[PDB]
Amino acid sequence: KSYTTPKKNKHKRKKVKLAVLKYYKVDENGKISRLRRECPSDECGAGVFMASHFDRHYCGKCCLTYCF
Amino acid sequence: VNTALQEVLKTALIHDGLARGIREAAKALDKRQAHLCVLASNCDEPMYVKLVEALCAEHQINLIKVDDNKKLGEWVGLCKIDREGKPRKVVGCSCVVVKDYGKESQAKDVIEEYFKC
Ligand SMILES: [Zn+2]
Repeated sequence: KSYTTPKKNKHKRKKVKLAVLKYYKVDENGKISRLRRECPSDECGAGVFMASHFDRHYCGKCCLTYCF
Repeated sequence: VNTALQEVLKTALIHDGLARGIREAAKALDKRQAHLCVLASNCDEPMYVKLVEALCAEHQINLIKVDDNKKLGEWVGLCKIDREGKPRKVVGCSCVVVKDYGKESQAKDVIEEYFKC
């Protein structure tokens, strides 16, 4: 049941409120602006937005990590 | 017209052609597949309505206004538990877009006459 070594946590998906405005920046006029990068390959669609890493960009499915 | 819109929503639920949720709606607009949508105005959303109107006012998207976010959870069927009666545990949603493939219906002529004119 319980071991002497303490239990380690798992990567649980937490609750984030209104994450889409973190991507689509609401500007003044009626025009959409995208800050985070997208996957340029034709394997996955443009609607999937890739990860915003501080030194690179992580592809969503193909793991094609783009470096500066 | 509300009966026709509910029939369209029900047959979109039957054929599973609708893209429920703001994530799938943003996917549909980024793939340019926004035909009809429902917006709930006069709500308690502080700044979400500006983003929803900004995405809805982009390219050939219908402008339909309803009253509440929590009244749209029963037509889409987010938490329609105990279908023989009234649900007791339910959450809400802002907008659910539809991408209907079986467009041919009975009142769809009046629907497209109202949408075009
Ligand atoms: Zn991707």
